[PDB]
Amino acid sequence: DEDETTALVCDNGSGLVKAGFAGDDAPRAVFPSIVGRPRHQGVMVGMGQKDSYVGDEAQSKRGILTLKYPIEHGIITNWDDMEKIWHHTFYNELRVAPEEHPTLLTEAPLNPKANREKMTQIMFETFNVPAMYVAIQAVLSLYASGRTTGIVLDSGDGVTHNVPIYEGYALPHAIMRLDLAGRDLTDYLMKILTERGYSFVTTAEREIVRDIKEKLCYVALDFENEMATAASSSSLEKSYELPDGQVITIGNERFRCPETLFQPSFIGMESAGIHETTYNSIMKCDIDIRKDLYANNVMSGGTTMYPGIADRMQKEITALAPSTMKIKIIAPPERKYSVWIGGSILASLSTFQQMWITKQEYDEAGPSIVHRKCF
Amino acid sequence: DEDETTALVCDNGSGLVKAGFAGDDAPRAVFPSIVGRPRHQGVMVGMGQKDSYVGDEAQSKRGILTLKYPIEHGIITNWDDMEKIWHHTFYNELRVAPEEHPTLLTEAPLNPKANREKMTQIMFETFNVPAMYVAIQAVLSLYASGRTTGIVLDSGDGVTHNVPIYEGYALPHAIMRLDLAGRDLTDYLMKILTERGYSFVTTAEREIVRDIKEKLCYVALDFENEMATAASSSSLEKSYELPDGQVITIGNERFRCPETLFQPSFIGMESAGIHETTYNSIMKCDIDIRKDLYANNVMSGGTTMYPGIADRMQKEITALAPSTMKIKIIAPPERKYSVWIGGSILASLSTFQQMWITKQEYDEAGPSIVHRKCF
Amino acid sequence: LMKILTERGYSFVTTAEREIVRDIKEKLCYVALDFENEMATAASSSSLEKSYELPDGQVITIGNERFRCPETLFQPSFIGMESAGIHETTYNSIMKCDIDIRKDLYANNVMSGGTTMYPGIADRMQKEITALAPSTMKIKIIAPPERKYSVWIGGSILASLSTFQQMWITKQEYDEAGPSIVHRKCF
Amino acid sequence: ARKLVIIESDLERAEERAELSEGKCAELEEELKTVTNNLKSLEAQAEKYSQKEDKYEEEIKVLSDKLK
Amino acid sequence: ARKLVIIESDLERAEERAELSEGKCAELEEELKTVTNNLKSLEAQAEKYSQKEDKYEEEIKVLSDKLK
Ligand SMILES: Nc1ncnc2c1ncn2[C@@H]1O[C@H](COP(=O)(O)OP(=O)(O)O)[C@@H](O)[C@H]1O
Ligand SMILES: Nc1ncnc2c1ncn2[C@@H]1O[C@H](COP(=O)(O)OP(=O)(O)O)[C@@H](O)[C@H]1O
Ligand SMILES: [Ca+2]
Ligand SMILES: [Ca+2]
Repeated sequence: DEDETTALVCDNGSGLVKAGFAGDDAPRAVFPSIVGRPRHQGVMVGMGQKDSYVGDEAQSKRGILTLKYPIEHGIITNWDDMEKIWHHTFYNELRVAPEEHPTLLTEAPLNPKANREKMTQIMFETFNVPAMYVAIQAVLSLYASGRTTGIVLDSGDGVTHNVPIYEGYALPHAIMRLDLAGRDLTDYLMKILTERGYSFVTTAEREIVRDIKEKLCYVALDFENEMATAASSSSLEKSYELPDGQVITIGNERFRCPETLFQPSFIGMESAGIHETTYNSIMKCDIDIRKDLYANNVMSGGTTMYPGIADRMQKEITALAPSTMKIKIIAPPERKYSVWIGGSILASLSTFQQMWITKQEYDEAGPSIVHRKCF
Repeated sequence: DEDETTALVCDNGSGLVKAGFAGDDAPRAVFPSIVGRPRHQGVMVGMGQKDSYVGDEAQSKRGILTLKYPIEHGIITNWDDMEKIWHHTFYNELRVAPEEHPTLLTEAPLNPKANREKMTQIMFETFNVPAMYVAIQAVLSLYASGRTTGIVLDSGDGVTHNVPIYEGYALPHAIMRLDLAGRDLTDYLMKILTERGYSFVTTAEREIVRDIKEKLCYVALDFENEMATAASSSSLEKSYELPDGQVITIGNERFRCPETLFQPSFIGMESAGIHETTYNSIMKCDIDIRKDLYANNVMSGGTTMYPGIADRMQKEITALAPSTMKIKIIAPPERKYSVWIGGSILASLSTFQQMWITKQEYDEAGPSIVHRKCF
Repeated sequence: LMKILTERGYSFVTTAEREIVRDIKEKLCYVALDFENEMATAASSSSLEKSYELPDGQVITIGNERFRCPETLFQPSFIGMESAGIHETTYNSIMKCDIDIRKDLYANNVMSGGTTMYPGIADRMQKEITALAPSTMKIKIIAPPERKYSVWIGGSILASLSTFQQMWITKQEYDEAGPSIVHRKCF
Repeated sequence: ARKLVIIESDLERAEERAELSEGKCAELEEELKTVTNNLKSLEAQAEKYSQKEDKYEEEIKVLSDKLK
Repeated sequence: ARKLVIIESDLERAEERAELSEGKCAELEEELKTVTNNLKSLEAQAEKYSQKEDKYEEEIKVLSDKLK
């Protein structure tokens, strides 16, 4: 546009595909990372079904679709279907050719080595990308919120990651990975829903569970005191008319499921709560470096949007943590797009040149170019 | 048995509970020092779960158990569970009453003062022990191997201890303690395993990591020369069929983790390597007392069983150590039970009478009897 | 059945006679080991059609009708349900438990119910399971030749136990804890 | 009635062939367990011997230099 | 007629476990021969490595004497 040339920003997860044009502050066309076929055989003739039904077109009509998700936190059940997800991204919504503008993707911390080389194969050899990089999830948001000294816990629907990044990344481990977010809460509901004459059976309607979840469901401050309150039918049940037509008086259902977050013992996992793992990462660093970590805590992700998420942390942490200085948690009121706001940062930096992979660089160091320069 | 009366030998650590009958050369019934409950709620009725699942019975079935270890190198997370570990030792395997035969336990060098009095409370006041002593880990093995003049470095899964004992114990410090052994290597694997589509998540299966580790994993002589060898898929990957059914081609995974031993910089610790700390202890003693220390080096413990453990020491030591006389390291091909073989020694000595604590001695000098006579 | 029966000049319309469909079903209908190999066998009119004189009087030569319907069991895609087969859901439940607790589960599998009485029900499981399951130890499925009354034989057990006292609800217990007595003590 | 007699003649044949195979299969598995035990044992020694000669040649190289 | 089905069904079970056992047993038997050959091969190499490092032991010794 008579400014520069070849530039773009992108970001994908287990919820939405955040992307936009060149030099933007916020996304432009986010869409669900879904994709399925036809369990209904799509009037076979009222088109040769194909196109699994990805994008707004897919999210619009769920019934015909057997929504089979490709990338469940880390593991990619299949790469063949990924081919026609990015074919919908750059060409339909972004309206730009990938054989021109760079690309800034996100990296699920500690992702299988074999996956990186596989992805690069899809871009460089097929979609011809002469410049691109895959930054590491959390570290991005750090520079956006305006923090240089804090501990980041960025996670939404993908995977939980405790990234203590306030003066260095890639160093002692002090990081954790937990497959317990988003889809885990989306699949657990139908189970407990059975006791209330409800059952979102198939995957298509399972996706709706998440929709209603993010508009009412809240977290209990103390399950004990709210157990006796159950008698008082006022703060619990609330009339929610299902778009089609079937009221669901969610009440105790709201604060029962989220309890699993702090208590992973409800789904057969010894994984400690997100406030225990926090200790595990802090106890590794030096002794004279905790007082500043407690001062500011970066809690990001769409998972940190439900009522009663930050106040609970300040109750459990103080217990098994030093009690002398003040403790404050920085949870950006809109901390979901924290990664994208940070993506816009690195997207406009020139120092970033010493990170991405140039067309020729791949052929000069084989497929291992990724893990030979990056880390 | 028409020989003597009241005698026994024992030894516990962060791996196995070594114990036997009276006047034995080798243990008789070793078992893992584990203990957990039921994350599965044990068919609550197909018995009132209780018995955490300790002993062979526990090690047999790991799934139902949430193996929560009590004594992590020095610190005892909880003493209440220790109650029913010794209740399984003397009564089930040893088949002898503790209210008769003495007991020879081991002492983790520099163990909290408050712990000694607490232990004695469990024996004398409850299990009624009229005679017992808690000897100091390393010094025991010295008299077994047949050495009077050497430096001992006894450690397995518990804690690393550099004990320069060749003519006197308890004197200048010249000793070190490092919480970096066994369980440290057992927990670090799952982290790096994530990059290879593997993840031993919970603690139950974490224990297996150690099992496979001690049958293949080896140490790299020189990481640099073995980095290029990686291309040659022959000395690296090896088919290991997981008992259940999931092959794991460990190759570069074998010599990557053990490197942490010599390089504690991979887990955020300024602790110098085991060959630097060796210098730290030698430089304290006199100048004319090193030539004999290098002649013989007592390297004991199950940690000194992996391939490439002794030869590496003779490479790093000679560098920052005097280069004139000959240097030889004595690493008993089976140097794990070195403590027990030495335990059998002190167990048959009568001079040992002027060490242990008699029933009455405790009441005549209060609970401080331990740190009033012993040291 | 009545649905697919329409193509063979038969139709058990109302519910009354619908109940009979189940009666004849449990005396001949079997499950196909492999639909592909049994598709060409259809030409050989010998292992398929079998004369079944309807008590009233109307012969029904069931043959391909026998192993077509049961296929829905392993393939719930024939009735508009994304529900995975009974051998997939098995994985879903096993993958949740610990890793070192599968080798013993495969050793013994309790398949009970009158549904596990039809010909070709246990052997098929040992074909599909081994595929997406660990292949090292031996796998055996325990399907009691009469596994329908398994619940009743077990009922006789708990019926003679005294420990069972700490489970049931006594007359007074209901009035002392209101109607919620059930979900207050039981689970 | 006749078919009831014929069907039994084929049953016993498969049972014996299965038992005969299981007998040898178990023996082969036991033998394999013994061989694989010595295989890794010899491999460990081979690796050790290789480590020895490497250190020897290195020391010998030094002895030659000092000799000259 | 029903008894026939019971026995006929057993024939299918017997035939199935027979061909499956023999199939794997034959595969195992063939594998043992390969493993046995590898054992003999590795053992031979280990013998050559053992006799070699021993030759260095007497070589490094005589050289140490000449150096002294
Ligand atoms: N205000 C909100 N309240 C509740 N959930 C929200 C809110 N905003 C976004 N979400 C949810 O957060 C998820 C996306 O979070 P994100 O951190 O981007 O996930 P991921 O990185 O795993 O793709 C979606 O399920 C979305 O519905
Ligand atoms: N031959 C061996 N090779 C590798 N590891 C071994 C060997 N023998 C024993 N071990 C391991 O050594 C550990 C026990 O060593 P030990 O020195 O007794 O420990 P601790 O004193 O901390 O209890 C266990 O983890 C055990 O599996
Ligand atoms: Ca993500
Ligand atoms: Ca110890």
